[PDB]
Amino acid sequence: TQDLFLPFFSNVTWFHAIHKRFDNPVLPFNDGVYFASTEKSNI
Amino acid sequence: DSTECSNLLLQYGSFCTQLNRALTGIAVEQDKNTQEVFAQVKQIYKTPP
Ligand SMILES: *[C@@H]1O[C@H](CO)[C@@H](O)[C@H](O)[C@H]1NC(C)=O
Repeated sequence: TQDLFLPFFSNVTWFHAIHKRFDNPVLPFNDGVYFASTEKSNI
Repeated sequence: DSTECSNLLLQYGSFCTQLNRALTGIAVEQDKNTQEVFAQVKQIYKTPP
């Protein structure tokens, strides 16, 4: 099937949440976005 | 040079793929004919003076 997909072996920008600077960028949404969250304490 | 090359290819590519497989099999067959008629004996011998 041909559709919107995440290409394999793609470079995915990884954004942290804590450094004592807390920053969350306004990332552009183009053609759908895959978002991965790997934490245990529902931040 | 179509814009929607992906859509037309996804719809109709297996037909052309099987036809190209058949024609490639024909070409390999012709190579088999050339090998059959010209490589009956593979012992290459030195050309005598
Ligand atoms: C990954 O990053 C490099 C730059 O660091 C880039 O040249 C390459 O296109 C990217 N490729 C992948 C693996 O998505």
